[PDB]
Amino acid sequence: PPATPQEVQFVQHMLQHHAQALDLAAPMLERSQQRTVRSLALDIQLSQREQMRQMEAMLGRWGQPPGEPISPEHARMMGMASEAEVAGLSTLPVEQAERQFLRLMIRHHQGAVAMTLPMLDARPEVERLARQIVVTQRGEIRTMEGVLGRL
Ligand SMILES: [Cl-]
Repeated sequence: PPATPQEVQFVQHMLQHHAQALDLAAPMLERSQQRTVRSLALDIQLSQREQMRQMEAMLGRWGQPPGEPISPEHARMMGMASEAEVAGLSTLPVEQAERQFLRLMIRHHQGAVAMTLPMLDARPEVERLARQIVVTQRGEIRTMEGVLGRL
């Protein structure tokens, strides 16, 4: 049976949501001199990309396009960083940019969890993906909260 419109939209939106994690990590790898922050940024890039590859494959199998872009207001509700917030990671003094990176990525991951919980009650591969997203996001949030506390 084909993926439902809700399942298709969920994957389309999550693929774009995950992509932003890469935009947030890039300035840390460019600017931070903290091995702690750099290590964490790399790890999040790798975990988000693994899930993006799964989402891309799903959309390909379903013969569904990528979503239309998310609107700024709706991106904000999803916990995504605004245009300005992402730019701050490149323009703010580095120590402030590191803290902002963690705050933005935490809020980002909280939005991902909140988008995903309703999908736990779905087509098996979507349920599996949803569970993986929630587990991974929650692990990374806990690490980021620890790092933010130690900075
Ligand atoms: Cl990749």
